[PDB]
Amino acid sequence: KSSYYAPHGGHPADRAMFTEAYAVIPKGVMRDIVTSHLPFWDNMRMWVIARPLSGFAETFSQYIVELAPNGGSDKPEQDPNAEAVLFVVEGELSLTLQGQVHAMQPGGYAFIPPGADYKVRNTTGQHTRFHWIRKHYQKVDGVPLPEAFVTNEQDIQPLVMPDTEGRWSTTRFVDMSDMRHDMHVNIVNFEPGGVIPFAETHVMEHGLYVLEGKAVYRLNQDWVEVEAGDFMWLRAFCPQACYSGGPGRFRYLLYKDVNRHMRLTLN
Amino acid sequence: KSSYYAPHGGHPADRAMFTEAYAVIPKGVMRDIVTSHLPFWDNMRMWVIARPLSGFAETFSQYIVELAPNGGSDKPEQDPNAEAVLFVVEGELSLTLQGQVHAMQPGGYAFIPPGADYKVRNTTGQHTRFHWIRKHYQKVDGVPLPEAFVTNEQDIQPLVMPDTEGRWSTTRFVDMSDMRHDMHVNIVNFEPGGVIPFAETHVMEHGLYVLEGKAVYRLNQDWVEVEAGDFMWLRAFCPQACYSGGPGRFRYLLYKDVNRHMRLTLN
Amino acid sequence: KSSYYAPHGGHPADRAMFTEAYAVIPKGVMRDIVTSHLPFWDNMRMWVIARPLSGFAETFSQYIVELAPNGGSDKPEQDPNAEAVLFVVEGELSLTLQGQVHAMQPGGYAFIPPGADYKVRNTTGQHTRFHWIRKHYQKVDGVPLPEAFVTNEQDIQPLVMPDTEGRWSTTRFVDMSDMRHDMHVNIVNFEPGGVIPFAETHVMEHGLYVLEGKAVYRLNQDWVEVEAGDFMWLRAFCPQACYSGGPGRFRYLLYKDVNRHMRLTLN
Amino acid sequence: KSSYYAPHGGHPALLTDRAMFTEAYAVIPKGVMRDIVTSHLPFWDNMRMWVIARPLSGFAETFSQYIVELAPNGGSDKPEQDPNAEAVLFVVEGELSLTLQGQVHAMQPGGYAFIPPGADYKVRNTTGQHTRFHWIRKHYQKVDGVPLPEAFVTNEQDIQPLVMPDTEGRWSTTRFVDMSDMRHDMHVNIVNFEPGGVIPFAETHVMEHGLYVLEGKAVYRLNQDWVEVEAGDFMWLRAFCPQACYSGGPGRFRYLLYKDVNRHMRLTLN
Amino acid sequence: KSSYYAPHGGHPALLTDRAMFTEAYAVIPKGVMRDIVTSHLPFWDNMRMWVIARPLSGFAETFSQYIVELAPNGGSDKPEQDPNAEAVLFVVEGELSLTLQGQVHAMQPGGYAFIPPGADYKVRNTTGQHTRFHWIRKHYQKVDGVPLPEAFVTNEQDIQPLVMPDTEGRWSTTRFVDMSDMRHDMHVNIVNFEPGGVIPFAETHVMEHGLYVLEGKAVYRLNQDWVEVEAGDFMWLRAFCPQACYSGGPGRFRYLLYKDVNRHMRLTLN
Amino acid sequence: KSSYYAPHGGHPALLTDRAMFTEAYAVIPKGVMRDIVTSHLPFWDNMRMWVIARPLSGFAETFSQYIVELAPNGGSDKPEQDPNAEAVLFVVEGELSLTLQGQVHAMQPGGYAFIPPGADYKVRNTTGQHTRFHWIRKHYQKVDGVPLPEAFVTNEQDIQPLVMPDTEGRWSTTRFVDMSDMRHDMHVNIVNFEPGGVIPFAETHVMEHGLYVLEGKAVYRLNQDWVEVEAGDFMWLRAFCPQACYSGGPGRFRYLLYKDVNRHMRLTLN
Amino acid sequence: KSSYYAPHGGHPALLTDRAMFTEAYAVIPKGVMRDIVTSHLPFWDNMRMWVIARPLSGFAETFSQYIVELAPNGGSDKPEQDPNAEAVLFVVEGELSLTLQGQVHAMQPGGYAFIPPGADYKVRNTTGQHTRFHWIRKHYQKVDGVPLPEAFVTNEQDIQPLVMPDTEGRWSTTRFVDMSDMRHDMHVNIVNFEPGGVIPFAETHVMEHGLYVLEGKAVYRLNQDWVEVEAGDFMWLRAFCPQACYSGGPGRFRYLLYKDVNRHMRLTLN
Repeated sequence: KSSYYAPHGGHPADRAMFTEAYAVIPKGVMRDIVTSHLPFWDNMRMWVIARPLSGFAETFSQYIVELAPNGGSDKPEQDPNAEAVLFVVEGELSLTLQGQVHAMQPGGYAFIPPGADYKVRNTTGQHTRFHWIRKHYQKVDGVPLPEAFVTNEQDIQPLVMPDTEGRWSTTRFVDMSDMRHDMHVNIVNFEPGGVIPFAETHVMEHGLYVLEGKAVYRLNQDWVEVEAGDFMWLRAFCPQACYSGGPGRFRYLLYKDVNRHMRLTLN
Repeated sequence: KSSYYAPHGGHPADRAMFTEAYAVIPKGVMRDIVTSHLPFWDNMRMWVIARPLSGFAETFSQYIVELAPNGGSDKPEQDPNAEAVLFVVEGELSLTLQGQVHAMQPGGYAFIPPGADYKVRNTTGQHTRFHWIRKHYQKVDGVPLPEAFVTNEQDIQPLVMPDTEGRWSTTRFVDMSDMRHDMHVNIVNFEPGGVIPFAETHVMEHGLYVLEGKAVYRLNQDWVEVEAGDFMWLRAFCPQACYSGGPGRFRYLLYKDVNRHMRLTLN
Repeated sequence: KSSYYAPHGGHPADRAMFTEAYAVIPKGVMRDIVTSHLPFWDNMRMWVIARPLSGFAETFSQYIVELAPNGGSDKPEQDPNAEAVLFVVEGELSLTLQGQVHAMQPGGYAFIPPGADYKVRNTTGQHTRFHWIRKHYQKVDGVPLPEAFVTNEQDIQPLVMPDTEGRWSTTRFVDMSDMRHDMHVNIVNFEPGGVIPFAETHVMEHGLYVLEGKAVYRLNQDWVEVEAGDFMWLRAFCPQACYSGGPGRFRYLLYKDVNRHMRLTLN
Repeated sequence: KSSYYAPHGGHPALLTDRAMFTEAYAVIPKGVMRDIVTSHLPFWDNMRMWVIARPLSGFAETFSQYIVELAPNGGSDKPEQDPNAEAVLFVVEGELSLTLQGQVHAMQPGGYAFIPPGADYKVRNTTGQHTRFHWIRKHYQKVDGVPLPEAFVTNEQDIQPLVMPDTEGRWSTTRFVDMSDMRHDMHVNIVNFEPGGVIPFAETHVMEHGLYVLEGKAVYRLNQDWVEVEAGDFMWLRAFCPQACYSGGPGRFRYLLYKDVNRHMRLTLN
Repeated sequence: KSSYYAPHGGHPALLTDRAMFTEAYAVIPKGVMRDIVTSHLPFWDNMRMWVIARPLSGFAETFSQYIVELAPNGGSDKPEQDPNAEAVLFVVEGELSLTLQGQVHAMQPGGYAFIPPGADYKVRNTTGQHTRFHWIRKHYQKVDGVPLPEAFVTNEQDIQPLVMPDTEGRWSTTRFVDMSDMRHDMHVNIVNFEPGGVIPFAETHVMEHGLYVLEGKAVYRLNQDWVEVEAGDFMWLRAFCPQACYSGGPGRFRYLLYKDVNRHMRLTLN
Repeated sequence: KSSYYAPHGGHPALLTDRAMFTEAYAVIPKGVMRDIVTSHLPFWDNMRMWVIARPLSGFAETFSQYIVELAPNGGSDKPEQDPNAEAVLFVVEGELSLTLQGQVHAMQPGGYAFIPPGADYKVRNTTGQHTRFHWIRKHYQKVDGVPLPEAFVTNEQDIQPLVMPDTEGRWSTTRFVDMSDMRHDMHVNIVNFEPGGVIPFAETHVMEHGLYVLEGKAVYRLNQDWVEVEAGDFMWLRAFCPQACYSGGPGRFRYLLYKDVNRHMRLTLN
Repeated sequence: KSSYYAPHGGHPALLTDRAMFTEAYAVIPKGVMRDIVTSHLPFWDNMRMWVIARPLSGFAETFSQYIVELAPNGGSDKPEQDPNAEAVLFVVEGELSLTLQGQVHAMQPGGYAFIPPGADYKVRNTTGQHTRFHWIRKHYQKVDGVPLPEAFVTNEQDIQPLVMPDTEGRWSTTRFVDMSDMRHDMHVNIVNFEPGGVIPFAETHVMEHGLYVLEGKAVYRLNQDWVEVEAGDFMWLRAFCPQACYSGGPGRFRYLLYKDVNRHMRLTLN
């Protein structure tokens, strides 16, 4: 059973980087007095992680939602063109997607298509913490909307990357040829093996959220230590290298937009 | 009775910082030959403080309005979706909000909902100076528009922050659970006590305007001196720390957007 | 009779600066193989000076138009909401504004309101060179559109700035209280006197184009030499200082937006 | 009574470090003083010390500072080998026994001792507890007509600090030698900052000199750069380096300071 | 008559500072000259001085400059202790009494005096008002066949400045020694800039040397960096450091300059 | 058996370079060791060496390191010309024949030899294959009462490394001299890092010292800067420079290290 | 025939400057060589020279280079005053008359002369036209058993350049001394780059050394930094500083280079 880091808050007693090619935001930012709130939610506090760097960072939104016992919402998503992914990192979540109910345990993944009616609720007596990644779905003629689904990463055999003595792999939730999806939320895995000189999986901007382990990542000529809870944002073409030395597995959640044309100025 | 700094101009006889994570604009910028003007205003000169840094800084607008005796306007706001907050820092202001008149003294706060009809006027024989913070209100189904109100900070007991030996507190004007509001204009207070390692109250971009005192603020790995009149703008996740050593109280006006989803590119 | 620098091109045989607060583009950029072209123009080559720095620099457009003898256009402006200013720096220009014809000599200034029908032509046997500054006019209820007019700077007595031993002045073309105008295209003049510690005339972004003389300008903590032909762009709050030491007068064309509210994100 | 920080070593086990090295200054955190980085000297029994010299390249070989830890029965009968070396002993923890000029002194924490060049002396730890002191060295500069400085022992807690004529008496200095005594070519004082306000000009020497925070915390400004410093941290200044202080701590903020004075500036020989 | 800036000390009480330290130069503002940062020398009565040496690390120990303030009756009968030290005295305020080579000179502000190595002399303030002068020191380099330079006293106001062959005569230099006099191994002149225009090449020495602004203000360019400087500021140049000047002030802008010349370059010994 | 990297020269033929020079450290890649950049010494037959001294300006003239390549029959009968020079020979490839103190030693790769100041010795390559060794030099500092260190020869593979009390025994050090032996004023050890985890504090000396990676690869942290290093790379540390290591390689990561110790800090003479 | 650039001075009258000063190198443009920045030496008639020494702080006092301009009848009968100074004369314009070792040589541009330490000689300009040459100085290091180097005169145009074994023979070097001649402790050669292609590794010395472009232009890479250089420009390298060259000019690109070799590395004395 894999373990995932989850923000708790507390009263604890800097590595925040902001460059022209990338940004690094340590977990130490996840404080109580900095949480946000959304309308129509009961017993809920979340941390927002969006617009890490100025510029083209309005494609995705990411929240780390915390639900107190008996918390949740019956009207979670207000935006109709918002597609999303649910990833539980701690506790149990009750998702009612399309009238279908699902008991999500840590490692639970769920893809909610735009417009779909759903609702979440924590019916346990313990706290439940999960990730919420949204994006305005990009429709395209001939390509039908993507279909919802609920699975668990622990049930998906990671696809081993052809290199680095097979120490590096990825866990996907959708077929690479599925043009119905316009975004991928995968988990990149690194064994405590050696050095991966080229760890880039996407050429355009995307975010990386460490879920477990420790490692010295190389963000464009710059080496920086990161651990479970830290977040990274890459502008584009931003070089990527990984030196996993931790005794355990080093993995991070990753989201990016794909299978679509590049946005052009409507001049 | 608390005192607030207010720009006067004069002919006085650099600390302006612009980084990738934050910006600092000293009060020495508030000069006569740099003031602005708005249509339909009588005897009025204001200083604009917006777009401190390039990028995502078009959410808020801030003006420090100066009204000469018998000055003001009967058609102050032209934008119908503009919500605002009025904060008098010197002199007396006569606000006619929703047909209701109010005599605002220094420390006067007022929330004007979008579309509301109001009008300001300085009926005294002295100059009146106040802050004007606007923003396009974000409507949301089921959540009714926020209701206007006029109060005075000196009449609001500051909420003491759970830390730093209770040397740090905040003065709010709206309930934290009030989903009707999409922006908060509060006053962060710092006692001449010790060092506050984590002074961040918002994770996304927001502005800070010092109203009183002096202090060495820590803007992301960078320590910079600030005093009443100086303004600070933080990109996002921009680390925050405060070392109030002044013999008196150190406080700054603060505005940020909240209780809403993060803006997503309409692709 | 005042003289103005004008780009010629030729085959001549670096000081280009780009910072987070300002930009400096030397005249040496005005080369033949880099000129641009607009539809419906006869015998014309122009140099574009826009978007000097990334971000909020799409408010204004500036072209330095060169007309060969018997050149010009009967359909110069295609954009209907584009207001403009014409400033001849060399040669004679024939402007037909609103059916009215004008013979513009060097120093000729002209304000063309949005939608107005006009047309330019060089009816001389010599080359004519002028500046073209455009902007989408911002209409506002109760405030009628601005009225056209043609004058010459050499006929406008500069307004002396209250400071620096009256060594610094400005030449305006519109009344400061004229809410009909949403942009000012003035000429800032500096006598070979002393040092002007505060030379900022606008708080928000604006452009400076040197027309004559030489001087060591201070762009936010940074001193840089500039001369007739050089262009400067300031982000906002960008500190400004001037040390005119040239034996003659140092002056630069200046454009900025004013008398209107600050643009707010339509969220 | 006054407190003084003293290294203990050890090897305690994500964060970077406040260590700095610029062209005007160098900041060295207390976390450097580890066990495996200690040094030793001939003829010393049960002794371990932390060296702090040459903080930055260039003209930084005038002074030498050590933080010596003597275990019970530790010390030496031939402490100094250099006949031109002058010194200042400052105990921060424990009790040191100094035999200087045929006079035995029982030094308690706070104890200050000045040893003139070539002076015979010896140190010993006669207690059952460890002792820790600072040892500042420099080659004494002899000037004709001026006699060598005479030794002496005392405790800073017995010296009334000379209050600076400003900042509402929130800044003072404790000296151990008369500013007019031309026999001394170096001063080792303690700068005291009350939890008061700001100190825009805290520079006390124009040339290079070291600062060792004995107690407290504060936001110090070293040439355009504000840095938090606490007891145990060492700051090295190059020359003309601006110094501003912002001592806001609840208690007193103070540091040991050493500099060379009352002499001509050394000029290259040709 | 000509004016000259002179420190007075004091301790005047938000702004940073123009102090700079780069790899090519160092700028030191007049605001450094405070009271608590003054120095002293043996055998000097009623004297306080501001030291200005080793502006930057490395090869910067050739010269030594002091700004001495003598109170009434102040001075010394054994001013120099170094037999190889040569000097140049330049009074900026008050009247100094110099006894050089069995000749007493009444020096008024502007007074320039050259003291050869090992030369006996003495200085005294016989007036009721304080006096302030600059004292530049250097070890003289003896060369076989060349006799030691002879002393002399004069006033710069009596010396016609040699105008530079350019910039429309808006730049000149006042010298106190014949450029061909190989007996001198150092020059201490005053560079004069008229309120004229620009000076793209203001470098007068290729190797390191100091500049002390005596009067005026200007925008000086030190290696790709423009910096405003005024009377009292000191600039130190490393070597080959580009120098451009932009003196636009209403009055005259000028600075005292010292450099070593007419000798071979010092080579490491092996 | 243990492996050791050894330069071979050559001139192999788009990429920049890992060479660094900061104010706290200097990294020198193995790619510097080219053929046309080799050096020579008098009285040496069939010898070529790569010099590695003065990595950075300032206080960096204490040690000298050479990487000597002797062709068959190469060597010398008058290897050292400096009577005060002490040395340490460390063969990395081939077999060296050392005659030290009237004792001939057949040194195999891994062979360590300490030669005391003024000691007579000679080196020769009696095999048909080339040999390569490191030669570290330093002027020995004599201290009265302490006798000169005695020579000795051995092989590091025969020395059990002293494991650091932490990091689960993933970090150790091999020493060739007793830490208490005050006769030695310098140590040349080998730091060993197991492919284990992180090492937040890898500093073993507080003052300046050199590091030469003999085997392995790792991500080393030199003052706020992480840099990949491999066998053949050399790192020079200034002082107090923070050191963190991240040896994740499949094999062992280790480097030769030399530093000066057990002596007083050198103070300018006046 | 070959051409060589030679300063002429003058004072020609918006652009910055290619002058650089980093922690690894220093670039000095030809535009520095102005008239008012020239130097002088005792016992020299009708002589003016441009000094180029101490380009950067630190270990940069080994060599001294001058560019001497002798007017007709100019020169000296006591040119060198330092008995340990060795030299290399390289005429770039005009004709110089050198009397070395009781042998008069008529040196034409391209003329190379090596003067051993303490050697008597003299230079004179017997023509009606000015003459210009380079004078490189260094204290010679004597080593027991090795005799002093013998003088000699020749012209580089008569020396066949040793082509580097690569880059298709587009890179070569002209030497004036046998690489095995241990009597010389310094080499002054000329590096020749054909208008060919790139040179990823142009470093010819590992330690510090100077480069003076005699002819051509090129884009040289000094430690991660590409800089355009032309005849008259001087580049100073610190050590291990990477060197890459991109000579694309229509003609030949070449520079005079001087470095110290065949000797042990200087170690601090203790």
